Amino acid sequence: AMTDIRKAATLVVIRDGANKDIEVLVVRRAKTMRFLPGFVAFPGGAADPSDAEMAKRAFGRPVCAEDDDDPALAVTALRETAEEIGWLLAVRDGEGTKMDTPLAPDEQADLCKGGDALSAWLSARGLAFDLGLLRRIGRFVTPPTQPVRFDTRFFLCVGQHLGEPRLHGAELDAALWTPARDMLTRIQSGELPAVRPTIAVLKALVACPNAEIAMSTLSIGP
Ligand SMILES: [Ca+2]
Repeated sequence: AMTDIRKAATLVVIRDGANKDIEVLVVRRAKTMRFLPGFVAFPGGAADPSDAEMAKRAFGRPVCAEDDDDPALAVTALRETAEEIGWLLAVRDGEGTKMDTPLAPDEQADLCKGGDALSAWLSARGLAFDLGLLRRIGRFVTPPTQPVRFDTRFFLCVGQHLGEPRLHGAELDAALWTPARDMLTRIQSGELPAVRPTIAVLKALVACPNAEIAMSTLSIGP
C-alpha cells in the first residue's frame, strides 16, 4: 500500500559497431529470477551506502550531472556493471593511468558478495572512478500503478576497448554486445520483454549516428 521508491542506477555501455550502428551491452534476467524473469535490460541495480563513499574519492563529475546524488548514482551504475559483466569501467589512479583489464573470475566473484567489496578492492590500490567518462542521460520513476518501484538514474559511457561481458552466478542467463536496432525490433515485436526506459534508451541510440555524438547529446525525456 505505501510502496518503497527504491533509488537505483543503470549503465548504458556503448561502442561504434558494425554497419556504422551503435552497439550496447545488454543482459537478460534468468527465467529462475522471482522479479522480472526473462526481461532484457542494461546492467544496474539499487544504490548501496558504499556508493556515495566511493563517489567522494572519485575524479571529476558526470557530464550533465544536475543533482547532488548524481556522483553516488554514477558509482552505483559502475559497481552494478562490474558485478554483472566483470569489467570495471572508468577506473584510474592519481597519475591518470586508466585500468583497461577485466576483473579475474575470482575478483568478480568477490565483488558479488556485496557489502564494501568494491570500495575495499579500489582502496587497497589507490584507485577511483573517473565520473567525467559518464553522461547522465535520464531519470525514471516507476509509475505508482506498479507494486515494485524504482527511481532510476541512467548513465551512458563508451566501452570501445572492452572485450566480452562475463557472467558470475545464475541471476542473468545472457549478456552480449548487441546493435541497439536489433534489440529494439526484438522488444517491439514481443519476442523479449523490457521496461519502458530500456526501450526509450534503445530508440535514442538508434537515432544517434555514433558514440561520440551520443556522449555529447543523448538524453531520454519522459
Ligand atoms: Ca544488478
